[PDB]
Amino acid sequence: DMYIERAGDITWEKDAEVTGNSPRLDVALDESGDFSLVE
Amino acid sequence: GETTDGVYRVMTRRLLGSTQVGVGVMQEGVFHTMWHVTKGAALRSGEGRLDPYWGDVKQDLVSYCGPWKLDAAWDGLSEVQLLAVPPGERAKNIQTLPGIFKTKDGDIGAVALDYPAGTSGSPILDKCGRVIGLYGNGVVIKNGSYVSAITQGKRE
Ligand SMILES: O=C(Nc1ccc2c(c1)CNC2)c1cc(Br)cc2[nH]ccc12
Repeated sequence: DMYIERAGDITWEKDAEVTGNSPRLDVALDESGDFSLVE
Repeated sequence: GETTDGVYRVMTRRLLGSTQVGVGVMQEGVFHTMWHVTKGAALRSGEGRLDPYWGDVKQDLVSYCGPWKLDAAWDGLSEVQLLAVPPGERAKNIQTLPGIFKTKDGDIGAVALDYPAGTSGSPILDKCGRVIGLYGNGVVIKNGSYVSAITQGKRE
């Protein structure tokens, strides 16, 4: 049986850690909601 | 149980100890998460029960107690923050510039941040603190790391 626990407020944080790149990927989405890469 | 707006962990006592299967957003008395987190099962909040209201396996979204309320969208230009809630770890905001998933039905924002699968359902925010989508449905690239779509539902 699944249960929920509060973890925080939803707010923008000034000066948060900035990481990650911005890739442009060609993808396909199937009936089961699964993405796959089209290359 | 607790119905205060905010981010929540989705836990299960079915496996060894207490396991985090995902995350969700409580907004306007409705709990929003990804379909693959709960598979549409009922949830408990304290002594109260949350029943599914709407869901779709292809969008990979589900709402409890009422219809999907989140409708903010990534503007296509600005940075965003993933409010990551990883298993056993404190909620932390991570800022990033989204990439793009190009599909036959249009483009969608994507966040290139890799976290354990039990982080699925963590909200992605704009600079006003509005939830523009949830993190946790995407693809595995050459490196073995994850790139998630910014998945948003429709507010009827
Ligand atoms: O598997 C993941 N997500 C998922 C699972 C099941 C389904 C869907 C998406 C949509 N259709 C059913 C996942 C999520 C995250 Br945050 C990091 C990940 N690293 C590797 C997989 C992964």
